[PDB]
Amino acid sequence: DIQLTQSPSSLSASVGDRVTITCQASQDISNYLNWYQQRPGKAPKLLIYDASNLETGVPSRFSGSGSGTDFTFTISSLQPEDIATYYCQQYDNPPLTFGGGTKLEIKRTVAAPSVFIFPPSDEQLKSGTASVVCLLNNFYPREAKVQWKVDNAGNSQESVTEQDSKDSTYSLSSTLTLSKADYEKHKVYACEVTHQGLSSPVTKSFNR
Amino acid sequence: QVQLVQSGAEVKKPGASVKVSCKASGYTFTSYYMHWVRQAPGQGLEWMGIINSSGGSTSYAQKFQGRVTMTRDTSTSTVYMELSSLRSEDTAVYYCARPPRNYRAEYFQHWGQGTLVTVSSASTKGPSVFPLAPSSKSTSGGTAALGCLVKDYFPEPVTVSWNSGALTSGVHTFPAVLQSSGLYSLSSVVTVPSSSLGTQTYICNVNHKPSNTKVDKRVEPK
Repeated sequence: DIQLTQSPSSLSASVGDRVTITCQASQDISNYLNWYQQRPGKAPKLLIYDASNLETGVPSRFSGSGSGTDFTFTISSLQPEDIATYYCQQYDNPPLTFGGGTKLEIKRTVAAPSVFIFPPSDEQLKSGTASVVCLLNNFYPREAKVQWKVDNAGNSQESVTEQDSKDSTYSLSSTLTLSKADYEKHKVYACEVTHQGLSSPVTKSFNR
Repeated sequence: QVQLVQSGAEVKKPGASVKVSCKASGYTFTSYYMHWVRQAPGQGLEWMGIINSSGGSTSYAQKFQGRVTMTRDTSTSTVYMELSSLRSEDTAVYYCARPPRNYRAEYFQHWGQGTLVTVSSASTKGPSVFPLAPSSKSTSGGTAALGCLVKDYFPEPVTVSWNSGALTSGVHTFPAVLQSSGLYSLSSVVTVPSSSLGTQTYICNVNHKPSNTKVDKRVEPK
């Protein structure tokens, strides 16, 4: 098979930056090389075909060049909606093969999380389980810490969205699950958030 | 416009088979090849094979030889990809994709929306949908956060919308986490003007196609 080697694996650039990604084929594939864009949650989308032709309807800021074994893909003016994983694909010789992908993130200004806390609903308590939800909304960069303090101090789970196409931020959902009895027992439920945007950890809490 | 509408997600036991459909519209079915490409969670793209809508002759990548079968019904403009003797690492989103007219040009101009096939012994459970109600403790200077928690469900995925698709700004639907119980839980949240809480109704529309669950829950302030 023809392997495709893509580089870099991932990159972060600022809106307006010129961005170039490379593909290398393990052997000569002439110009039978395509580029696709896979935005979060979406199927891939053809941007460039036959090394350099711009698919119809694709913004003019996308370009590609090369022939033989070395190809490049360029975004001339990086836009926030360009957050995605980009893939090359050859069709010189079956099986059609893809590169490993280049993850393109936007570098933007530091943004501290907006922290919100949600007590379990009445419906869920009727069912004998309580889930407490801590939301860290619209923050940058991605590294964030959440510590659960139940009555001012093991079974929480976290989940981070992909970078938001609009404002280039991330969001994080943390859920602490408890039996109804263990929930009814304690009184103060807090999540303490640490993040580079904060001059100090923010604790957001409620009293049962 | 060209549309490739793919069949719904489903779970299959190891050793069983899946048949994924792809109904095409907005173009002359028989003038185009159809390809299939799969993607395992958090991984790259893998070509499976190609079928000629005209005649139905097929060619498959070596690694699926002996377990993939591609067919097509020209009277319903539908393409089928069946994967037999399923294994864990067949868990993937499967895509149909069509290239342009040939009059060799194998770049995929149009994609289906994908079908998550999950290979597991576990059984399908629909979700419980609980509201994450807007409180003073989900308010931030005139911005309030509400949402709903889609808990205990299998397999993936669920789709969440808000007010039947009317409310799109400020919405984050988080990746599902796999609980210790072997089930998935997910949350969807949206930020709105605090002004809106008394005047506007917010309803999250959860849909779990594998279990045929469709819930519409109004989220109201505490």
